Amino acid sequence: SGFRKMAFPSGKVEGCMVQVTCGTTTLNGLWLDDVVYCPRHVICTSEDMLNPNYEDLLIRKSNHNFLVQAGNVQLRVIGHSMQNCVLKLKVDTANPKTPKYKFVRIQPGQTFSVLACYNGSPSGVYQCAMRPNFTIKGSFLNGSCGSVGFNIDYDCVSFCYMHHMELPTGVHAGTDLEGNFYGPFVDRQTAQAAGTDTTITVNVLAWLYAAVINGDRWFLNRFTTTLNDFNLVAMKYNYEPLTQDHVDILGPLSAQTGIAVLDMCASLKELLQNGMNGRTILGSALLEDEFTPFDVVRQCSGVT
Amino acid sequence: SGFRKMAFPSGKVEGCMVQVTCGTTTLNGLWLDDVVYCPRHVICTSEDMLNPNYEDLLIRKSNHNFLVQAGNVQLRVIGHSMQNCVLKLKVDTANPKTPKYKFVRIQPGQTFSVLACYNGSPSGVYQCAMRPNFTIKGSFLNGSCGSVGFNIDYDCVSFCYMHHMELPTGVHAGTDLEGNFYGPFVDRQTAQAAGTDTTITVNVLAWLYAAVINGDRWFLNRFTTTLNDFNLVAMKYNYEPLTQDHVDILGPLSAQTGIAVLDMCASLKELLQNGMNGRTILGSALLEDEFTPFDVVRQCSGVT
Ligand SMILES: *CC(=O)N1CCN(S(=O)(=O)c2ccc(Cl)s2)CC1
Ligand SMILES: *CC(=O)N1CCN(S(=O)(=O)c2ccc(Cl)s2)CC1
Repeated sequence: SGFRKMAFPSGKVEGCMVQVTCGTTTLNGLWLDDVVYCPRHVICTSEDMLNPNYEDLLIRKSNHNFLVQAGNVQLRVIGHSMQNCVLKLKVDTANPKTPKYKFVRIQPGQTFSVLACYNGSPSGVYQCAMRPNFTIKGSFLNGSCGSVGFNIDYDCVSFCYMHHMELPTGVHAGTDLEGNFYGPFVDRQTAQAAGTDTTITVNVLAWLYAAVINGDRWFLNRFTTTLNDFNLVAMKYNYEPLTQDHVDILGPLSAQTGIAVLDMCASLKELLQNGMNGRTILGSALLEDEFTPFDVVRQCSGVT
Repeated sequence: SGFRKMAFPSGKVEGCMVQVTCGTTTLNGLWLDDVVYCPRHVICTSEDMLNPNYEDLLIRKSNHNFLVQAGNVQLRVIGHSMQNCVLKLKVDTANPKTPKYKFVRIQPGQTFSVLACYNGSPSGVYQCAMRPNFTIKGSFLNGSCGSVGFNIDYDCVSFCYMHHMELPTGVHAGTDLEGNFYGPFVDRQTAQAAGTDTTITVNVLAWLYAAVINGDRWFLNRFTTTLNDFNLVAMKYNYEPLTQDHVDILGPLSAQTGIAVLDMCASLKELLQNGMNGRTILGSALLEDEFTPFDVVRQCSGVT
């Protein structure tokens, strides 16, 4: 029993983190096989960052200008290329700790673990979600760029995020490992505002199921609703619309608890309209939306 | 910017987790040098657990009855001893992944990371605190016993907790790595109730400093207070008394923010008396108390 915001064990990702320096800029790289992936803004002088032309800046850079350090040992850069907003630094040594891995692009609402790094060195691990506005609410200081987000399926690390920047509002933006930003963001120091950070309804419902499984039941009520009725309430409270696809994904939690998804929708509806009245659910005073249905099943069943 | 509940990177601890089986009971062990540490209740039949005499049960156990598996490889047990509520299984092979380590006994209010394991395999990492009633609020299913809590100082893992049991109230109890329970708990299936789970005041104050550093400032007010005045309010709200020692520990956060500790005490006093009024601080609707002053300085300064 108990339900915690839980990150994947980070060891397989710790073994991939390196330091990348170009000129006076130091940040993190991800070493998989004989390629080091890092944000392309490693080539920018803070002056460059206001209106950088990355193809033009990159012309002034040679392999020997990219300093790649794995622990206290230098790696030899034998090639470099730009793919979207990341650099691929080809090195002469395959990472001997390379795990089984994939590059995936996640959808809003999907959760992942972040291994926050500085100078190629792991500092902490925490759980994030891709927000509906394609930001993440992270913990990233200068030096953390190139830190990565990931999921693990048994022994295969799916890399989904690389950290690139902080918006003036202190929320975070980055890329998949193909260098494509999530959302409309660009690696330039310019006016970039986030859209509405709506609540991930399906994740809230998952977490209410987690609460019932863990003995927190006070918010269960005598009501049901319909997707259309619920969605009117969701819209009013800046919750994501619930689709039949989300109902289908919650089916295993419905089955385990014997609470119909639309009944749990009606519980959530009353919580939105009535508030918590100073009560808590799984130690929270607000409705948690950074657990996916899959996360809840994982944690409630002890998958390794 | 941003402030997340952050665990230590788990890799150094992942390399220490093994499976221990005695009879039909499987749980986790910690392999450091040539010793495997595990909960002594691994020797109990669920029947035994109601009123176990561990010295008497242990007489019926030989080295060859303790099955220790590190990944898919069996370790040879060449000795066993009981220290308080843990078994030490001497094995013929030093763990080649043994990190620098210490065994520490923590005090209430201290935070640590837990690597939740099943069958010797890491499932997740999360951040906990030793509660003032010597429970922890964990996430532990059957099979998770022997999972450990830890802090890291650069390259040295301080092991502070091993998981042993869940109370009927779904909160958790365990031992230091010398096998001494935190608090009054015993490894027996009996009536064990937790005392008052008071709020860790010094940790709340640390987190309010974290909030100011991260731009969440709405709760700062025009007031100050005294330790004695504050403590009257703390007592009423089931907060731990604040001592001068806690004020001293908050000195670096005071200095960075220019907010006197007693002023931040007066802000906290108003939050207790007035509530949050539906507002949030660092994405929380309740006052977070599982960040130590040291955790806040670590995360706000990017230590690795
Ligand atoms: C995004 C990131 O982590 N970066 C590494 C640090 N650099 S920088 O140009 O060296 C600095 C800019 C602000 C400070 Cl403080 S250091 C930016 C990219
Ligand atoms: C505390 C722990 O993780 N343990 C391992 C599992 N055993 S057991 O006796 O095999 C079981 C008791 C309940 C279930 Cl379900 S399995 C208890 C100790």
